[PDB]
Order: sequence, then C-alpha cells, then structure tokens
Amino acid sequence: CASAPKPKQPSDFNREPVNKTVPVEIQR
Amino acid sequence: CASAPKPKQPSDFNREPVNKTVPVEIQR
Amino acid sequence: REANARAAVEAAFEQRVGAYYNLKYMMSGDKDIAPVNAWDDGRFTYFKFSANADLPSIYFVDAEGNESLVPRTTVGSSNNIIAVHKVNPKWMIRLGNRALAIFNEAYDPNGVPNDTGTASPAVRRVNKGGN
Amino acid sequence: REANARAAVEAAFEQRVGAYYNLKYMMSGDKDIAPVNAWDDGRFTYFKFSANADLPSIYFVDAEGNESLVPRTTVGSSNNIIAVHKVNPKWMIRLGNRALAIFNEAYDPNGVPNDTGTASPAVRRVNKGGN
Amino acid sequence: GGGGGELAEKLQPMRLSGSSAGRLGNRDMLITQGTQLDCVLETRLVTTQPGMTTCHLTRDVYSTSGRVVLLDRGSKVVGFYQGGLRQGQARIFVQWSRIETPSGVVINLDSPGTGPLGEAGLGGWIDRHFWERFGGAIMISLIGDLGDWASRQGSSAAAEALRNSINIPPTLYKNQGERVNILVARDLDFSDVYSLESIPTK
Amino acid sequence: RLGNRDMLITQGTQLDCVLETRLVTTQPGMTTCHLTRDVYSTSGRVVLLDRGSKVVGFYQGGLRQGQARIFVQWSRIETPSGVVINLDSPGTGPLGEAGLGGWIDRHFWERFGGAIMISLIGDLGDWASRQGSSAAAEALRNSINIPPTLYKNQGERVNILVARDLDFSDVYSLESIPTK
Amino acid sequence: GGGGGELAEKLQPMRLSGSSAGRLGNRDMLITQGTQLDCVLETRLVTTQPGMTTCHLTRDVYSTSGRVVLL
Amino acid sequence: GGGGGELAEKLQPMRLSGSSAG
Repeated sequence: CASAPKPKQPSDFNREPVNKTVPVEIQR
Repeated sequence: CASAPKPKQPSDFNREPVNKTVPVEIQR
Repeated sequence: REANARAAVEAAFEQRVGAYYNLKYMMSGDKDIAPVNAWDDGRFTYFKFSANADLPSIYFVDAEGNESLVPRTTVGSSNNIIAVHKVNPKWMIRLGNRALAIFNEAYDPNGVPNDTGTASPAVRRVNKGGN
Repeated sequence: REANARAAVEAAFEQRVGAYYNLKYMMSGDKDIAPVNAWDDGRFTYFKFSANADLPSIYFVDAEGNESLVPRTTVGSSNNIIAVHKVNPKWMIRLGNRALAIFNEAYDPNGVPNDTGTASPAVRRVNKGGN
Repeated sequence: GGGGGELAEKLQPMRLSGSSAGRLGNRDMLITQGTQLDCVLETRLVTTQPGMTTCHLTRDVYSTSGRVVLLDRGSKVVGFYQGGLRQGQARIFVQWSRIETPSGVVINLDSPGTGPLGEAGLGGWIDRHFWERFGGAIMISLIGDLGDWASRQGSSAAAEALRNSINIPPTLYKNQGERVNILVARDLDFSDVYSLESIPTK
Repeated sequence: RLGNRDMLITQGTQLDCVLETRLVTTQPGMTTCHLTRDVYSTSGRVVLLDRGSKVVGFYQGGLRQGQARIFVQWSRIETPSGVVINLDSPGTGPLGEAGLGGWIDRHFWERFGGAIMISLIGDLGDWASRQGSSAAAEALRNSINIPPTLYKNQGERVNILVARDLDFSDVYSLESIPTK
Repeated sequence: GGGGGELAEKLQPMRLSGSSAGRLGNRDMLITQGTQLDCVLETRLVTTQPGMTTCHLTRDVYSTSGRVVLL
Repeated sequence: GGGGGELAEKLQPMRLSGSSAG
C-alpha cells in the first residue's frame, strides 16, 4: 500500500531559452 | 490468480513503409 | 599460397554479385525506435538505424504470434545495421517499454538454397577434418 | 616517429573543423541549478555551468519519460562544461531536491555517422591486435 | 598498569594509513570503474533456475578522455545469475562476465548488473506464490469447519500444512527488451587491441 | 608537523558530491557520485580534486530491523585530468550523519498479511460453522523477520568524510605565472 | 592501534583487478558465448525420472562473422 | 584489500573452457 516516492518532476510552465548569449567555446 | 504481465503489443493502426528512400548499401 | 587463398576468399565474400533485394517492409507501433531502412537479400534481413538512435532488440514472430530469439550480427561502417540470420514474414522490435512491428510484405517461402555452407555463393565450406 | 604520430593525433583532435552546432535548447523547472549555456555538435551535448554553481547530475529522458544514466565527461579550462555522450530530445538535471528539464528543440534523428571510431572525423581507430 | 579494562579498550586508537595519488596511464585506451554501460536485455529472465543472460549495447562507449570509441554499439554482453530470491527481495544479482565487440575484441569485465538508473540488481514482476503457500492451510481449515457444521446439523492439520509450504521463495519475471546498465567494477584497458592514426586531410 | 600542506587533504575533510545512481539495498552493489565543488588543500591554496570528479563506492549487508541508514564506503576518486587516489572513506548525509538514508520499506504486509489472513479466515469459518442453527503463529514465525529495504533517489546530495590523509605530491607541482 | 573494530572492518577496501582486452582468433570458424541456437524438441519431457532429451536444429547457425554455416 | 566480502564473492568470475569440434 506504500511505494517508494518519485523524485520531483519539474514544472513545465516557465519554459525559456537556455542560451541568452552564444558560448565562447563555439568561438562566437 | 496473478500471472506475469506480457510485454506491450504494438498498435496495428499506423502501418507505413519502412523505406522512404533506397538504402545506399544496396548501391542505389 | 594460403595468403592467396585467403585473399581469394575475402574477394569472393566482398564481391556480392547476383543478389536480389526485397524492400517491401511496413511498420506499425512505436516509430521512435524505428529503423530508417529495412531490406533482405534472400538470406539475411537488414535493419539500418540512424546515428542518434539506440540499437533495439529484434525478435522473431511466428504464425501464432509468439516471439523468439534470433541470432544477429552488427554490420556496416558505423555499426548502424543489424543483420538477422533469417528471413521471416513478421518481426518485433523492442527497446525498453516501446514496441514496433515490422511486416515483410513480399515474403518468399522458397528463398534460395544454401548449397555452399557459407553466406556467399562463391565460397565452399569444405571438410578439412577428413576422418 | 611515434612522437610524430602522437603529435598528429593531438593536432587532429584539437583542430575540430567542419562542425555544426545546435543551440535550440529550452529549459523549465528549477532555474537555480540551470546551466548558462547548452549546445551540441551532433555527437555530444555540452552544458556549461558558471563558476559559483555546483555541478548537478544529468539524466537521459526517453519518450515515455523514464530517466536513465548517461556517461559524462567534464571538459573546459575550469571544468565548467559537462559533456554527455549522446544527443537526445529531452534531458533532466537534478541536484538534491531540485529538478530542471532541458528540451532540444532542433533534434535531428539522423545525426552524423561515426565511421572512424573516434570522436573526431580526422582520426581512425585501427585494429592493432590483428589476431 | 593494565587496569581500567573497559575504558582502556574503548580508547584504543584507530590508525588508518594514508593514500598517495597516482595517475592513469593512457586515458584514450581506458574505461574506468563506475562507467555506465547502457544495454538492452535480449533474453527474458525468470529466476526459477540458475541461468545465463544476454544483452546488447545500445550506444557506443567512449574512453575516459571521451575521444575513442572502445566498445561499439551492438556489442554482445554475456552474464549469469544464480541463487534465486529470498522472502522480501524484489531484485536479483546479475554478474556480467564478458563483452564481445562486433570487430572481435573481447574483454572480461566481471561487473554488477543494475537497473536503468543504477539500482543494484535486475528487478521485474514478482510472483510470491500466495496460493501455493496458503491454499493448503485455507482449504484444510475450511473443510474442517464445513465438516464440523455438517456434524452439528445432525439435530493441527492446518498448521502442519502451513509449516511445510510457508517457505517458498518468490520468483522474478523480467520481460525481454528491457533496458539495463552495467556498472564497470574494474579498469578496462584497450591498449593491446587499438591504436590511433591521423587521417590525411582532404 | 604535516609535510606539505599544499599537496595534502587531511582527515575530516568534507567532500560534497551528488549521487548519480539510484540506491536500493536489496542486493549488494556499487554506487557512484560526482564532486559538485572543487576540493582545496589544507592550506586552502591549490585545487587538488576538481569538480566533476567521479567517485566510486559500494555497500553490502543490507539493513536490520530498526535501522534507517546503510553504510557506504567510497573507494576511489578519478579526477577529470586523470589523477586517481584510493580513499576508502565512509559516506555520509548532507550534514555528515553516518550512512546514506532515504525512504524505508518495512514490508508490513509481507510480514503480517499471512497471519492476519489466516486469523480472519479462521474466524469467518468459525462464524459460519456457528451459524448452522496455531496456524497464525506458524505463519508469523516464518515471515516476521524480513529486513527493511532502503530507497534513495538519484541526484541526492551526499558527503564523503575523508578517513585518511591524501597526498598529491607525486602528481602536481606549482609554478608562478609570468606577470602580464 | 588496532581499535575501532567495527568501523575499521567496514572500511577495508575492495580492490578489484583490472582487465585487458584481447582479440578473437578466427571469427569465421567461431561460435561465441551467448549465441542462441534454436532447436525443436523431439522427445516428450516428463521429469519423474532423470533422463535424456533430444532436439534438432531448425536453422543454420552461422559464425560470429556471420559468413560460414558452422552448424 | 580483502574487504567487501559479500559483493566481492558475488563478483567472482565463472570461466568456462571452450570446446573444439571433432
């Protein structure tokens, strides 16, 4: 009647780009 | 009264060709 | 001389002449684990997968629908082709909890006989042991 | 001569020419453990983290939503980049009890084939053992 | 003096020897401990009898430097399990023994098999054999009560049955095609079977 | 006196790493974690273990009744630059409490359901027999001793408390940078 | 000192020897471990008494290179 | 070291000798 709790699932509301600027490792 | 569950059976609705293009290993 | 024989055997294996290809393959199910190409040469069936795709497990389906193991070899320049050692009307592809069915729509029951003991019609397998 | 070969191999690894970069990455969840940059070169996916940020754990998410381990290497001058050895549509980032989802919005199923056996198209891996 | 026996033996020091850092030899021909190998289970697993498992790598495995593919995808891994399960256990220990590369490279990794997220052992659906363990006792008790009722309407065997069949170990069923990991328990060295060469440009 | 405090990590140093594998103590197994932070020397001037270093450990023996934490020994750490040192140290929680702990499954039903079911069917049969007008102890004696199982989620923060002195004199050296 | 008996014995290291990759000799005359041989059971099997079984291969078995029929 | 007794004994390899066709 009791099961192992799952890890937190992230909310899918605040979806935004990861890259605000081009990385310099890309040489750009 | 309990038996081992079967693996998922694929649905037989979305039947489509595998080969969209001729493979290059066939040299074509 | 034996190097000459080995070179002849490799050349005969590579030449791969007089081969007919069957491309009539359909699929239904979980298309995310699907191959990009499937065909057979009359002896082996080849499923080609893309570079970014995980290689799944492929199963032999009989008339009643029971699955069974079939031997496979991984071929191709980038190990992107799974070659199964049988030609069959129906195949099952499984990866985790996703399944995909492959249907051979031009199945030939007769096939081509294997009179040489090798995968090629240009190499005999000969009995060295004598005895 | 072997020092010459090793220098050639290192130069070929460093030169890193003819590479396409995908920067279409979104994120939702706990932004405090978020990377400052994410991209992939068609073979590996790179997440860059700031100097003051803890390096989190990154997980591979399949179509059904199940998480699984993926190998990682830590690269960069200051060990600020986690490189995972796969290109995938969805990633999961976890640190403690905080989670963040990363979405590849330009996922290419085909990718680029690995014909050489190395991470670079300028180095073969060749079979030394013979046998 | 040798007195103060209890206090003097709780004050015995624990001196742990220090360690010195070393360095790995060639990180391009190396797979180190704790590397996760993701493979797909070929055989269906039922733990009634000891047996051998088989899985295929779904992905290429790179070196610790992350520059050379040391184990190609589609490589075949062979392992085995034994001993069955005990009451209260839901995972079986699987040892993966050897991996064969499609190009003919063989290395003996004797490593523990895990789940998709690295939890130890393979786990699936568990058959606890409830009926085979309690049906004899339940049936004996019910027939005893029915007979007593019929005898009254004219106007311990159950413990013996339970004592013999109560200890039946559970059976694990794992479907074919399930994803598993192999956690490399030792360092794998590929220096003797591969070498690198630069490609002539253009 | 300690020899070189720039190439040294002493006992009692806390290594903060993030757990990669999900931990279930049914079977003995191996754990894995990655350092989340750089680890400096005792002088606090040289980074001896870089962040993202991989630590490999193992656990065994399972839990006993009343225990909620498993003993984990971390065995080896690999630096991203190839440095390897065998630290055989105890794994702890985020605040240094001994052992890893998570959610505990005590198997209440597997331990008491046989006895409860046997007793209830016995009572039901007795009621039905009366309405015409010990097996439970045996079941409990066999299944009462089932050890609990610990579940720890992936991505959880853990510490490694260094149990011995770690010396990095053979793998690193320092050099001054030419100014400007 | 030899004290701290319980903690000192839980801190005993487990050192596993590494492995070196080898190479298979002739992959045309080889069937490796983990190959599946599909055969059809001839005898009816009843486990009352110890006994011997018999089956026949239903398919050709190729080499690991997949080029020579070995069985 | 010789520790990790249970895990180290479940990781003991099973090496089966190969066979040659006659």
